[PDB]
This record gives sequence, structure tokens and C-alpha cells, in this order.
Amino acid sequence: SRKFIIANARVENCAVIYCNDGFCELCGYSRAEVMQRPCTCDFLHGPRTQRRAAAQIAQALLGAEERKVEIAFYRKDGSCFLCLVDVVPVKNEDGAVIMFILNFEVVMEK
Repeated sequence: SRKFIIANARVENCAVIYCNDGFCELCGYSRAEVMQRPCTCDFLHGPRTQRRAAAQIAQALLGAEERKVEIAFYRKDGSCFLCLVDVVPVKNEDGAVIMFILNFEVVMEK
């Protein structure tokens, strides 16, 4: 099951403007909760979440850079999962970034 969100690159906090069912089911947060949150998805952060990984994802968004970052995330129920976050900038003809697609894959459980 694919898990992904789409972020608005033209607002300061890169707000989530779409999230698919797979993503919501993965992390245990409903679409209503996820929508309009910064697409870094800090609400998934917990004890094992590496500062360096979080920083690297944030960097990719700032610099509109395509990048895969593997990071420990937490579902609503507290379970930890190692997640490969795939940051994909989508630019127009001019070269401006219009949105980001972020894909999430579970690497392994806990």
C-alpha cells in the first residue's frame, strides 16, 4: 500500500494539502488531523527520532532537493517504526517548486 502526502511548497511551513488513506493507516492519524500540518510530520517524532534525520528532511524541503531520509517515527498508539522518507520536489516549467510529494515506506518495525 502506497503511503504519501502532498505539501504546499509556496507557504512557509510546507503545509500538507493532501494525504492518502495508506499514510493515515500507516501512522494512525486521521486525514482531518494530518491536513494543514507542516509536512515534516513532527507529530510522528519520538524518543528514537534522530535530530540529524529530521534536519536532513527539513533541509531537503528548504533547498527543494530530492532526497531519501530514513528516520524513526511513531504511530498514534506509540509504536515505533523506522521509515524511509522520500522527498520529491515538483517544479514547474519556470523552475519554481510548486509542491512536494513525500512518500513513506516502512523499513522495519521498531
